[PDB]
Amino acid sequence: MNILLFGKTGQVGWELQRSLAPVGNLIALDVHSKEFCGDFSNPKGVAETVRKLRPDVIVNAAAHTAVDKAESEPELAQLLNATSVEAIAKAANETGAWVVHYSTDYVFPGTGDIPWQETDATSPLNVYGKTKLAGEKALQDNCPKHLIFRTSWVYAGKGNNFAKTMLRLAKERQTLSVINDQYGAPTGAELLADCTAHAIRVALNKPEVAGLYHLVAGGTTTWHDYAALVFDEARKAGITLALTELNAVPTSAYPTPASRPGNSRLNTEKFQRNFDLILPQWELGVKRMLTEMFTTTT
Amino acid sequence: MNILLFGKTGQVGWELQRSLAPVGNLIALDVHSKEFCGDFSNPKGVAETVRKLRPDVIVNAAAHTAVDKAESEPELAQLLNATSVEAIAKAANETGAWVVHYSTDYVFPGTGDIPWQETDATSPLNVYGKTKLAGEKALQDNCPKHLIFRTSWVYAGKGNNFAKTMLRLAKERQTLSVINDQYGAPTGAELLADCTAHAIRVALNKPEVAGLYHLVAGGTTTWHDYAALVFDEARKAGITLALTELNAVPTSAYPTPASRPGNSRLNTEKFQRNFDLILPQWELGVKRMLTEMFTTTT
Ligand SMILES: NC(=O)C1=CN([C@@H]2O[C@H](COP(=O)(O)OP(=O)(O)OC[C@H]3O[C@@H](n4cnc5c(N)ncnc54)[C@H](O)[C@@H]3O)[C@@H](O)[C@H]2O)C=CC1
Ligand SMILES: NC(=O)C1=CN([C@@H]2O[C@H](COP(=O)(O)OP(=O)(O)OC[C@H]3O[C@@H](n4cnc5c(N)ncnc54)[C@H](O)[C@@H]3O)[C@@H](O)[C@H]2O)C=CC1
Ligand SMILES: [Mg+2]
Repeated sequence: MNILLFGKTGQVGWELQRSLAPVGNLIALDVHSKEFCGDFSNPKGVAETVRKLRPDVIVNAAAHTAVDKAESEPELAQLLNATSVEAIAKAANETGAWVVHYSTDYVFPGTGDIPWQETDATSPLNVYGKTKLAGEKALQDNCPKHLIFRTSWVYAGKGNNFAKTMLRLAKERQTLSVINDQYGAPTGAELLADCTAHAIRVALNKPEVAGLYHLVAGGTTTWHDYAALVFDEARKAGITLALTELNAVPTSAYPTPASRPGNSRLNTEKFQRNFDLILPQWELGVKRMLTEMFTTTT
Repeated sequence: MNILLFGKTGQVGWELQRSLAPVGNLIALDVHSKEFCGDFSNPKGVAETVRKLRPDVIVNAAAHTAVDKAESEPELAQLLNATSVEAIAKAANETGAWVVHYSTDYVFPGTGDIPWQETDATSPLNVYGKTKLAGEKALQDNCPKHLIFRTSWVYAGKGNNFAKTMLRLAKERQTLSVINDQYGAPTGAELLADCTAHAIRVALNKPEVAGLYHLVAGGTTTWHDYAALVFDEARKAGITLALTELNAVPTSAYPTPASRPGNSRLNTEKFQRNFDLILPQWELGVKRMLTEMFTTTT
């Protein structure tokens, strides 16, 4: 069967290019796709594309993902995180195609301790969350063969990521400051991509799995504890670090235009039992990307 | 369920560490595994390990893979490519576990033009092939819940590979010589790993899929044409190359201790229809590993 992937160059998209390749005949698009429209600024054009190809499955990894900039341009975000999602949803539903789509925990507020469930009420704390909410609701109302994967703290080894930015700091600096009161599970693009591939093959066989899912690596940590592991990992690999002092700091002390939740924890029991898949502890995925970065035959 | 992977540090193994992680609880071993035996020099010890854990699925990516050295030490190869495969097979069969195992086209002779099929007769041209034959036959006779994936020209982006070795040459040299009369499909460790993960999930549900499979990327090329693509890819990415002259050369003109087949072509229709998976053209996988190597955020 035919699979159409939008957002092929993103973190998750680049991993989907790999994961979806054996599952069906993959057509991978992004914004610059010359010979096919992959620019979510043209909701009608991504519809046309979806009519032009007729896919059995659409995997959407494109989005407006700069949360802070979104506050300054809620319009463009709306277009990318909702308008084009509806346009692709309705078109998907013209042909009975499945639509796979990623969302975010920014759809919930904040209240430490408890992991959010799919049955929990939503009240988006910032713009990103809002437009993405509009996006999943739109998918929900226009295209019943869907899989929405709500995720959080996504990283990949290709391209910039938290680990790397922190490592640049740790090379160039002696003391460093990082949030220790935001809680979640760093989730690999590898894990996302692979789970998607399997979930597609179930859904084709069991249409009842359609719906909304929480999808993250297991466990929970904070940015400061995440950074500590990265530091330690790098010390263990022989990366010399200028860094001598690592201090934990509250969220508030340093500005971000759009608010971040203190509680990005997500319960993923729904996904685990509906797909019979395992979601490994967050550390595995991070240590693996760190090794790949450190043992770079080159 | 529990998955046990031997050969976790190899090309295919490193990709299996990722691909198998959502499929079940993964225990990943290699030779140096301190707290568990993963050294195929101790066939009884890998048996013990397999009894110590009781897996539902065993994925074996460990092997003696230095074909030329094998001619000088057919004994050690036998141990790694057959003896330990039988020991793990018989133990697998004590508990009804599935055994997944990789083999090679070196199991066939040579006769250009036609792709080898699973129903074709085998006559191994070198030691590697022989011990690996002993390995699959042993698996075949001792453990009926098996999946043998015969593959060829395997590469990964981590660690040394043909692309890289060639690129080192192309940086340091002006003229280069490479075989143009050996035919096959370079097959990515990514493709291998992902197909394995899916094939496991079918086999658990449809035990009749058990058996021997040809598994390679589609198409066919030669080392010289493969190297040309790598050169071109790198020229397209801005890698400056000293290389000015690229000459095709026959196999014979330059020595290898163990013989290489002129015909590594493999027909993979069996795998495609039994698993309902797609096997993409070899170029995709190579261009992707090249991009990852070239766009190395670092
Ligand atoms: N990155 C994160 O922390 C998280 C991401 N997610 C979701 O996961 C999904 C993937 O995220 P990433 O891979 O991190 O995103 P990314 O930022 O790496 O990738 C963004 C993708 O959107 C594409 N894009 C940008 N503008 C576009 C336009 N005008 N038209 C079409 N495509 C355009 C980019 O080209 C790229 O392929 C998105 O749904 C995202 O909202 C969810 C939770 C957190
Ligand atoms: N590499 C290739 O061109 C091809 C490989 N294959 C098969 O694919 C499989 C994987 O190949 P690669 O990932 O390329 O292999 P590799 O050479 O990258 O990995 C070899 C693996 O065997 C392990 N190993 C070596 N000695 C061991 C010992 N004494 N005990 C336990 N493990 C030991 C290594 O530690 C490593 O994990 C093997 O079955 C191989 O024969 C098949 C066709 C071609
Ligand atoms: Mg990778």
